[PDB]
Amino acid sequence: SGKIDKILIVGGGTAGWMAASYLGKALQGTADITLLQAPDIPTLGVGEATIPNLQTAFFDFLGIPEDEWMRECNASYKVAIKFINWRTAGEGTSEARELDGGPDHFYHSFGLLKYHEQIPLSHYWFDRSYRGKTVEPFDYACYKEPVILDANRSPRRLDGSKVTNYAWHFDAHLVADFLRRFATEKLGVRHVEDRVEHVQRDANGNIESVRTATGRVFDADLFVDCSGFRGLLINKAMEEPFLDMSDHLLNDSAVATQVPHDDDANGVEPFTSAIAMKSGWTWKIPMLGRFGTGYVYSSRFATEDEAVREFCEMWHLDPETQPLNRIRFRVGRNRRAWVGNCVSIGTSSCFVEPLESTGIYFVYAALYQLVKHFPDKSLNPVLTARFNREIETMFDDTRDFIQAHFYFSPRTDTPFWRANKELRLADGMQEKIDMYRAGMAINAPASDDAQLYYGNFEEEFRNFWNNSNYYCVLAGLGLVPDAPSPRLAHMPQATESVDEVFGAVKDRQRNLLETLPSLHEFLRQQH
Amino acid sequence: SGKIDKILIVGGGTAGWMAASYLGKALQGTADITLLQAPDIPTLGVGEATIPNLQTAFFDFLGIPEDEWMRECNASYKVAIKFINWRTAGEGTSEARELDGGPDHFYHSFGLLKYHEQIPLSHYWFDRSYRGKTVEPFDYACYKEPVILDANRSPRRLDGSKVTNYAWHFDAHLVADFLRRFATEKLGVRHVEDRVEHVQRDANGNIESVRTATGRVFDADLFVDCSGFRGLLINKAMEEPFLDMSDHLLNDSAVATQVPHDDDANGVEPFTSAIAMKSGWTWKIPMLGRFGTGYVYSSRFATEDEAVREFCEMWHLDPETQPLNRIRFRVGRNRRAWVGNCVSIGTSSCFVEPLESTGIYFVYAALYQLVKHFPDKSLNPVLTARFNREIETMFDDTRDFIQAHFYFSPRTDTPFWRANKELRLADGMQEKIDMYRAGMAINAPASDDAQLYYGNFEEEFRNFWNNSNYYCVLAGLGLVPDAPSPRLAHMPQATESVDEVFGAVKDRQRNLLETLPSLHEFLRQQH
Ligand SMILES: Cc1cc2nc3c(=O)[nH]c(=O)nc-3n(C[C@H](O)[C@H](O)[C@H](O)COP(=O)(O)OP(=O)(O)OC[C@H]3O[C@@H](n4cnc5c(N)ncnc54)[C@H](O)[C@@H]3O)c2cc1C
Ligand SMILES: Nc1ncnc2c1ncn2[C@@H]1O[C@H](CO)[C@@H](O)[C@H]1O
Ligand SMILES: N[C@@H](Cc1c[nH]c2ccccc12)C(=O)O
Ligand SMILES: N[C@@H](Cc1c[nH]c2ccccc12)C(=O)O
Ligand SMILES: [Cl-]
Repeated sequence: SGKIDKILIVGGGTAGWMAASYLGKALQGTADITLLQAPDIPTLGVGEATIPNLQTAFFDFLGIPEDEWMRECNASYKVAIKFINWRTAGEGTSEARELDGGPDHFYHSFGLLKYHEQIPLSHYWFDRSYRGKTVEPFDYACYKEPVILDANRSPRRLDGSKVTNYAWHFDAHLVADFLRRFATEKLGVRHVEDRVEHVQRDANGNIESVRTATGRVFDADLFVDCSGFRGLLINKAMEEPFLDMSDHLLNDSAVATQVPHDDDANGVEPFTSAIAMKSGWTWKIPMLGRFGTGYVYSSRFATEDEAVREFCEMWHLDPETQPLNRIRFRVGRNRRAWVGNCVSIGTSSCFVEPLESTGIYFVYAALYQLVKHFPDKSLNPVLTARFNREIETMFDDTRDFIQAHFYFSPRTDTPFWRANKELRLADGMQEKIDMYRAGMAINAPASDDAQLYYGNFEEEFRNFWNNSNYYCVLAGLGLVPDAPSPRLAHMPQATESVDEVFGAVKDRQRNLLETLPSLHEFLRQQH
Repeated sequence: SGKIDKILIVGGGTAGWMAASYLGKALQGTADITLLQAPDIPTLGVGEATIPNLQTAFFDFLGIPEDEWMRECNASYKVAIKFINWRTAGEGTSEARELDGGPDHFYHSFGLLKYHEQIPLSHYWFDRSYRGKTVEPFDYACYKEPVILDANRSPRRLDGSKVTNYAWHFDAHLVADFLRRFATEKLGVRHVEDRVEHVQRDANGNIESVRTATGRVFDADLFVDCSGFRGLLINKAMEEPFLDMSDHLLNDSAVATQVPHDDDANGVEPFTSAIAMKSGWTWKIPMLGRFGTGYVYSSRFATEDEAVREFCEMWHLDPETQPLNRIRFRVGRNRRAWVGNCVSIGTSSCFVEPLESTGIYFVYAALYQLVKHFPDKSLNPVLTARFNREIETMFDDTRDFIQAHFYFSPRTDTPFWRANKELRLADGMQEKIDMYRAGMAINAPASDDAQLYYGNFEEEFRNFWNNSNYYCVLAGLGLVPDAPSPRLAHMPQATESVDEVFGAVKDRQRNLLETLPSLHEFLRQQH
């Protein structure tokens, strides 16, 4: 035995520099860490969207205040994903089509639905809706956010005070750079810029060393594969199978760019947009004076050329002239994330389309779990197996949630939208849908206190997709229960007094619409 | 087909009047509830021990102040279970044998272990123990309670202020009677004294009505089976299989009585005792001026006559003339707790020996789950299946935990203690043990805040047997990890600073021991 003394991280980029920073912090002064990465053709900054626990689980762990990193990474704010045109037929367009007297949009906001008499607000909304007491959409009824986001309001007042839960939009290249500087200058991580040419394994099949193009040899007790979709160590050297999951997710490709934006004329949207297309969907990630955008599509339904044309047409770009990243993804996860002394982190481990902003989350969630299940040199098999279980659940739950965005869309207008209805939901997901249709909450949060949830990683990891999230997406798409929760007919006092809860939301919608600065005004001050 | 209009509860006792009270409260004014019970030969009050969520999940739900019910039921206080003679060979005796320089006892107390730098105190204790920095037992190192329980201290100061988490000892008959008065007088529950003679089912297999010995016919939409081990409705009428769990639990019998106690001469113990015997264990449940006591034993290893002698000799009672309850238990659970329109609640549903004070908890836990999954007359099968899943798990996790008390005892002195080592642990339990031996937390609480835990039934129910409970019992019996958590060697600042955490336990131990009144002194004032 003996403790792990030496760690080698293969791969720079976002996953590698997060691994370096997180492990550098968690093990400070008790492990020697080297990061090895090949300088290679850089890509356009197409923007990344994130979730609130980035600050609480990751940057707060490193001891880095939000102000410091967000200014270094020219970050903007995200209060929701705005799902546009998921219910209406037609071409890929940036503009919401008309549906039932209003624009075809719904929001998936941060935070938790309020409990009223032990029951989530969603259930009272649906009861009122089903019985014809309201025609208001779920999101406008139950959340203060949709009204303020429509007006492009800031989540913070000019004095700094926070009025809602929020996360960040940034170019991931800037965060990687920031973290490289942090790990190397403050945590003692050694940075080697060289290309892996050969991986030597021992008779147990564990990694012994890595040899580079220059002939340099690096050994370690633990190897962290951050090599991206290649899986240099986990797939290639350790021969661990990748599990494709295109039986749940048709999308496997993207064409992506960055588009200049006049924030003075137009303001800045405090949300990511997920814009439904003919054969996939397009993201819009507003940053400072630019937005990142990418058409995520299914290569089985659109050629690369059709996707390039569709995408450029929507943003009025010239396909001959616009800088484009064309990407084919690996969709799914390794059979096992950690094998022997090789732990995969980032896209070497797993990947799903960025429909719910989970990419960066999967990196620091895995790093949290790695540290929790941290081995010594005997590599206790129970630690590895438990870590692998946490990763497979983290990923599979997300794969299911995302499939549900396509599966329950009402659209039948293209081969793509119809083909989605013909895939099967995983058993676990079918069960959640059955519960939802019976009027049950799905993974209701133990408390409705958002600070408990976003302030405690263990609490959020156990309840990652919660009832609020399922209702936003399912009810947004138009999937609703077969009938109201049977409980509510036995609670006349509760269904009466819930009216004040809805009034309270209406009050916050009105007062925040009147008092909040624009996101653009706040960003100018903040940066 | 419409809301449930009528509910018939079959069976009184504790489970039936809890069901009546809880449903009467939950559905007040929107369902007609009748409880049907035949008068039966009454038993000696042999005592019941409970857990803190009795007040917060049951009596607080009903609107009943702790002071009110406890004075009506002549209740005492419980701070822990004290396990006596589980590690040493010999006869069934009320006196602890010597082990390693002190008495053979350990405590399973209420509360949660403190987290230090994200890691439960248990892990720091074991690190120190393993490296020979301490020989102090786990319970004495990590809990303030053992010291004050050794001195029979009150959990409340004379001014009423609470210094620890605690629950109750009482004669269950007094609680059943208190609840009968409450439900009939405050909640409009109809009480009918009659004996079920016939259960009429329809062609869907649902119960239509029950006919009594007087010829009265009681119909309802939902039938609650609180008939006890007989399972009048769920087993006899609905023919639901009962799963015997004697491959995990050998104890199936008890002989029990009540002993007068002079509390002025001797004081009152603020704990349940669980006293290891040759072929089982004996409870001691202090009440006011008396204790309830019962030898739980395996009919495979002792005859009724033998258990009677061992039990009576322990307490110096005449086996020929002492009033005794001779009980054969039905150990295990139904394949399904709820079938068609018939829900089992209490021992008609499931039973395990009272080794961890779960019997009353299983009643209001299931009642909370019933209201959560409450049907209308269409009896949506998803509600029933999900309720059944929550009940299976609540029971099977308790079965597993209880089995571990016998399986990990070091005793080999009687056929009984040896035979327990020849049984298998369930897969899910073996997995927990594997994790524990690897130095992992088992079901670490999301938070170490006991108020959030005991004040939020969802939080507690999802994490019912937590890391604290596993360490009290496993480490108490002497099962410890193979090696310290490998994480800790990378945390030299945390393993240094945890000394203040152990020192604070020691300060609370000393200060509470010096300032607390006896349990008996507080009870005189309280009652
Ligand atoms: C289309 C797209 C959109 C996304 N959108 C979002 C989003 O909105 N929100 C979000 O949170 N996440 C998003 N993500 C996920 C996120 O971008 C990634 O997890 C992360 O930012 C980058 O992945 P990575 O670091 O694992 O891999 P990579 O960036 O591919 O890094 C690979 C590294 O490995 C090194 N390497 C490989 N082979 C060798 C070798 N032979 N020798 C030496 N070095 C080697 C490379 O040099 C490089 O340093 C998105 C991802 C994609 C693909
Ligand atoms: N045949 C029956 N009719 C009515 N109540 C019953 C019957 N059998 C058992 N019970 C009730 O179940 C409880 C036993 O724990 C008692 O209230 C008892 O009256
Ligand atoms: N637990 C996550 C769920 C989530 C992931 N991506 C999201 C995007 C929008 C809203 C919620 C989410 C959160 O509330 O942060
Ligand atoms: N979650 C329960 C666990 C428990 C059941 N029986 C116990 C007896 C003693 C201590 C804890 C328990 C509690 O803390 O109440
Ligand atoms: Cl993503």
